[PDB]
Amino acid sequence: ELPQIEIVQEGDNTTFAKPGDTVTIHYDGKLTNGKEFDSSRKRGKPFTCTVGVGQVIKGWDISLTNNYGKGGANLPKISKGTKAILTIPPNLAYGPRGIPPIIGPNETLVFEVELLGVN
Amino acid sequence: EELPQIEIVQEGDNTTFAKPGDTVTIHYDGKLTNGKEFDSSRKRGKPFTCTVGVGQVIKGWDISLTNNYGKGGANLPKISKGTKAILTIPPNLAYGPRGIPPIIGPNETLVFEVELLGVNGQ
Repeated sequence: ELPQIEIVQEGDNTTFAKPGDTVTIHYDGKLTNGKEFDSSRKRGKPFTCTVGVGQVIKGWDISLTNNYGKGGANLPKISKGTKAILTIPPNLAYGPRGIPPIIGPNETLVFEVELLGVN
Repeated sequence: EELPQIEIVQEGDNTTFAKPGDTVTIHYDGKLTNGKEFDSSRKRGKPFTCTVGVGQVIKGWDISLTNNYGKGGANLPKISKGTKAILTIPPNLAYGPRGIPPIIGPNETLVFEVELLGVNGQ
C-alpha cells in the first residue's frame, strides 16, 4: 500500500511536486542488508524524472507526490530541499519477480533521497 | 511522450474532471483495430470503477481520464462526467511489444468506447 518515509532534513515546506511535475534528486539505493545497487552521485549527475506517472517505481511516485496529492497517514510531505529515507516494500518496487541480477526477488529497498528542485 | 488519440463522441458536463488518485466509474467496450471485441463492462454486467492516474489501469486510460495527469497535451481533449469518447491507445500505452497472449496479442493498438458515468462516486 504505502512506503515508509523518514525525514533526515526539512526543506522549504512550500514547494511540492505534483503528478506530472519534473523533479531533480540525489539518491542512494541500498538493499536492507546495506548493499548498494544504484546511486546518483557515483553516476556523477543528479537525476531528473517525471513523478506520479509510472516513470519510476511506485514507491518513488507515492513519496515524491505525497500519494498523488491524496496523502496518507504517516506519509510526511517532501518538499524542495528535504532529505529523506524511503523504505519501499517489494510491491512498490520491483515485486515478487525482482530484476535479477541487479535486484533479487521480493526485496525491500532503502533510498536516501534529496529533492533539489521541482520543475 | 506518446499520447492516446481521443475523440469526443458526446460532450459531458464540462465541469467534472478526474485528477490523479480520484476514483471513476465508466462503461467501456474494448476492440482491436479489426473490430473484434476483447473486453467489455457490459459482459461484466456492471460498470467499472477504479482509481485513475496511479498505474492501476493501462497508461492510455490514466492519460485519457486525467488529461495527462493534469498537464494536458497537444490535441488531447478533456473528458468530463457524462462524456462519450473513443480512445485509440497505441501499444506502448496498453500492453506492450509482448502483449498478454492469448487475451491480447503483441504490439496491439486498442480502441475503446468509453462513457464516464461518475467521478469519486458522483
